[PDB]
Amino acid sequence: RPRFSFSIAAREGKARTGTIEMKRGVIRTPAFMPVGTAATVKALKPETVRATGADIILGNTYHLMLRPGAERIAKLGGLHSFMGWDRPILTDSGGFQVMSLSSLTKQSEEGVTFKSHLDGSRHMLSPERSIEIQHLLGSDIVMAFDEVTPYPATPSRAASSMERSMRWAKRSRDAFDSRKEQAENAALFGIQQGSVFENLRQQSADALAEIGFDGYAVGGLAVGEGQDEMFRVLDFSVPMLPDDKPHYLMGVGKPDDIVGAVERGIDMFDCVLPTRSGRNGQAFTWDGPINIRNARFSEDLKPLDSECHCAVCQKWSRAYIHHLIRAGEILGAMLMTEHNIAFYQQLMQKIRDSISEGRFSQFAQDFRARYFA
Amino acid sequence: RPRFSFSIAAREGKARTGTIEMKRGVIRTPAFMPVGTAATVKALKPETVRATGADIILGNTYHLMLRPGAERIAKLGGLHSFMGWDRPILTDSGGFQVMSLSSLTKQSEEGVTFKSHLDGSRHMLSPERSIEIQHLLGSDIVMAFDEVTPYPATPSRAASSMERSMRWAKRSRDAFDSRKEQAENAALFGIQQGSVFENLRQQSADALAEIGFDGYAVGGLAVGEGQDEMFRVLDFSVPMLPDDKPHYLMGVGKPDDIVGAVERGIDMFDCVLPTRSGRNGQAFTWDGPINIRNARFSEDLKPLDSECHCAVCQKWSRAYIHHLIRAGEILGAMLMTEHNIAFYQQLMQKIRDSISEGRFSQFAQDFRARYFA
Ligand SMILES: [Zn+2]
Ligand SMILES: [Zn+2]
Repeated sequence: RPRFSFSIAAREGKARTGTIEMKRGVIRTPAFMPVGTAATVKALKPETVRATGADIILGNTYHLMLRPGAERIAKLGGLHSFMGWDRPILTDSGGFQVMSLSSLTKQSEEGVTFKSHLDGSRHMLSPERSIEIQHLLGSDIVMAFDEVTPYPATPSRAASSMERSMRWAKRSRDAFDSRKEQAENAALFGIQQGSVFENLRQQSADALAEIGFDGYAVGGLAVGEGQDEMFRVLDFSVPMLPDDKPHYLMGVGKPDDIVGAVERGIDMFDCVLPTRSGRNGQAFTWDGPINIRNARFSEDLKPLDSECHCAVCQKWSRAYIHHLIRAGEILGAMLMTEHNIAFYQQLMQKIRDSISEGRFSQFAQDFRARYFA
Repeated sequence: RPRFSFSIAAREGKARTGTIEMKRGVIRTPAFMPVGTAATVKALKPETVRATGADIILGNTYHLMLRPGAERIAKLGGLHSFMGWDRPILTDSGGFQVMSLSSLTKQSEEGVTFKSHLDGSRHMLSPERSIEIQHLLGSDIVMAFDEVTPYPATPSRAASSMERSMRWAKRSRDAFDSRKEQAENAALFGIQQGSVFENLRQQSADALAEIGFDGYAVGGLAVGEGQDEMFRVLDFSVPMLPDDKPHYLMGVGKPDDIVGAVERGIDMFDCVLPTRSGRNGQAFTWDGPINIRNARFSEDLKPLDSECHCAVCQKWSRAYIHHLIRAGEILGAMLMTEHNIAFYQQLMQKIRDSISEGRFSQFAQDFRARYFA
């Protein structure tokens, strides 16, 4: 396999299906990437992650740099060896979680300094250091380091942050290219910014295309804007990106968000399963989500979902999983996570097949009618 | 297979190796039984429990009767179906955990009433109700309901509790026998009491043998007495039990306790892996236990144990597991538990093979020399 090759096999409207070939494996698109935080996809062995259908996982740079540490992971042979996942890994830049999780942040044109939320130790990220950390981890797809644009953002502030992000995209490009081993074996994605503003999204797309990346993320969404607005921004934003490279919608999302985003030209997705306020009991089904903690499931012998081919739905009942989650048992988290990630992969497979067969628009309609019945 | 058949294939001193055949499967002895609390062996799918080598698991009646409930489990098809373990299950009587975990206990000749530690709901156990609950769960090996003798115990109090336990053993026997489905498909074990007193242990053995059981547990140990005293009590207590039935040492124990107990005629074991005060990081190795949380393991690329054939030792390093446990990750608990239970099964296999080959005494010496080096 080559370092990086994206091929589009079939199209329907703005939707595409195809493959990304990389040294560590082939990624089928549209793709969902399970999120590994601190070098683990929560409650799953890597072989189980693979069994669900995942071709690639995401690793969180911010968490990894804090624990166990990037240099340590490099000394130990890299993230793949460390956690036992031998297929592609995309690493984020760490910037988002610095803003959301850390304290005492000091931002500048050079980067950001911050205090760890674990022990208040002082750390730093910059375009150069982020790229270096992702190299030390042995990442296959490296994300350019950008500046977080909060939602909502004024036009001036959105513009300033986008402009800084584009300067940082060039710095990221140069850092990546100057490191021979990384340039020859990994890929680099740029991130479009500009908040909800069409003119800024266009300037950002133009800047990224001029620099040139292996793929293009739509950044700055999934931060509270709501689906209608997100879809509105995608409507104009995705066509601005180079057609012949993958389009990655960072942090998205719910099944219906994924379907609509694919309808708008997105090829790659990631998100973390909810846990707060009993949401860890949320199971996806083709008839919409259910919360397995609900008392109505206490004697329900049916599987989580009636069609799902996952091992959890083959072997255990709603009643059992209800009990485990209510009891706070680790096996509850294991089974819920395996089923939910398997559900997402089955959704992606149905999306890929429907685009390949020129019936994706019909699939989207059928999906929504049932999911929201 | 028959309802119950214990066959001794080989002996060395007081040690025995053989098989218990039951309807749901064959149990190799000496046997270690992983403990399932609330219908799960912590952090392991049943297929993983089986993969480690376990032939039988233990279920905790006290926990099951509180959550999800015995009647509910029966309605749902029994414990085996509920949790997805199709091999034999031994259930305890629930009595021990009533005393250790519940509150507002009221004890009498009839049984015990108590308040749940989960919600303060009021519950009851008696010889009859304990046997009934174990039936509702669909237990393969049913434990007679006895009265807990605390350590230390005065001779008078030890005698009184032992005498009550023997009356309750007869009540348990009769309850079990009066239920046709249970009598024909399950087995019933009696529990010897008498604390550290030889005369009481003898009276208890005689009473149990007169009633007649499928197996005999040595109760009242692993409650703070220390290994020397436990071994001293086993020295005189085990020979009092019928030779031709299994001997079950409840709640034991550490690897070295198991070896010494087999040397003294014990065939079956169970215990729960420690978790308190960082003990969840305790991994067994042939060179003694280690605590994986220790900083010295942070860059150690070796497996938990150098000889262990378990999947964890095949695939991940000490450094990785150190990180997971320090980070509080669920996968840490998964991997540690799988390795530790696999280690116990490998110990049992080495015990069985050495007895079969008439070299168990040598094995015990070699084991201790290395484990305590
Ligand atoms: Zn099905
Ligand atoms: Zn080995």
